[PDB]
This record gives sequence, structure tokens and C-alpha cells, in this order.
Amino acid sequence: HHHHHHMVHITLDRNTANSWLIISKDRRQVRMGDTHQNVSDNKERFSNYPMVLGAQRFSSGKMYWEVDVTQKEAWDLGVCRDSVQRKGQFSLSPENGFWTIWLWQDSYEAGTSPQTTLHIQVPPCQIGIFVDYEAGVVSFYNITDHGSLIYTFSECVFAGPLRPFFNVGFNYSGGNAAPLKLCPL
Ligand SMILES: CC(=O)N1C[C@H]2CC[C@@H]1c1ccccc12
Repeated sequence: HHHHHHMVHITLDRNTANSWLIISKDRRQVRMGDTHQNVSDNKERFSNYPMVLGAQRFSSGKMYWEVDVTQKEAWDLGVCRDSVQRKGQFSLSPENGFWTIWLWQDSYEAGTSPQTTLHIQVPPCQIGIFVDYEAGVVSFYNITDHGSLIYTFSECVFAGPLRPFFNVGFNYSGGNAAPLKLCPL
């Protein structure tokens, strides 16, 4: 890929975060806490899962950012509609307004319905996410493997503004406490 030059400065939106998440002062890192984080509930917060949105909203153009996933056992990354459901149980699918990939139990999968197996030779420590609003494209790149393509969603029906989407995953095992981190330009 040569997509680096549509780089956008993403920050996390505290108000959308699950109440157990801890967002750094610079709003560039998020991790699971060991308890509820002493914040009020609001209609924006994801209730059931350790999810948060980016502050940025996109309705046009080309956007690129990178996320560090070092030493995590489980995570979800991509983009979603601003209008996605926040409360209760739901699946990550384009029909529900999500364009995502994940790591779960040593397998990488794209969030189609049903989910699609990914073929990654070099487990990634850093993921690049590229959105072309007009083209209807969301692509994922393996930064650890010289930017090799992971997966492309095409003919996407965004149907409104998009937000960067993050899930740090649960930490039942004790091996998934590490943060997601937005990487510098
Ligand atoms: C009581 C309850 O249902 N939970 C507590 C904890 C672990 C599972 C679930 C949950 C969802 C989101 C964030 C934190 C949690």
C-alpha cells in the first residue's frame, strides 16, 4: 500500500467508552480497567462490550490510521456508523453498521455475517485501516509485514457518517490487559 499520505490524527471519545475502559490523557491509548471507572452512564456508552469510538466523524474522502495491538490475545478494529446500537447484545456485521476484523482464540477473522477466515503469515503488532468513503472501501494492512493486505470490504453501504471503532477485548485470562494505541504519523 501507498496510503500513508491520507493519514488522519485519531483521538478516542471518552463519552462513547464502556465504563470499565481507561483512556490516556492524550486520548491515544485505551485499556480495560480492573473495575467500573467511576463515570456516569449515558446513552452513547457501549454497555455489553469493552468498546469505544474515535472522536472524528467522516462522510467523505480517504482516511488512514494505524493501531498497535502488541501482546493482545483479543481485539476488534475498524469503522462503524455513527448510528450503531450501543446497548445490549449485537454481532459485528456490515448489516449492523460495522466494518471490522478481529483476533480471537489464535484466529484472525473479518466481521462479515457469517465471519470470514483471514490468512496472515506474520502475526501483526500494528494494523493500518484505510477508508475510501466515495469508493465504498474499508481495507486492513499488516504494518509488521511491510504493509501486506489483510482484508478489503468493498461495495460498503456506510449510510451515514463513520467513526473509528475499537474493542480492547475482555481479560478473563489475565493475558489481554495490554492497551490498543493509536500510532504516530
Ligand atoms: C456484570 C457483567 O455483565 N459484566 C461485568 C464485566 C465482565 C462481563 C460483563 C461486562 C461487560 C462489559 C464490561 C465489563 C463487564
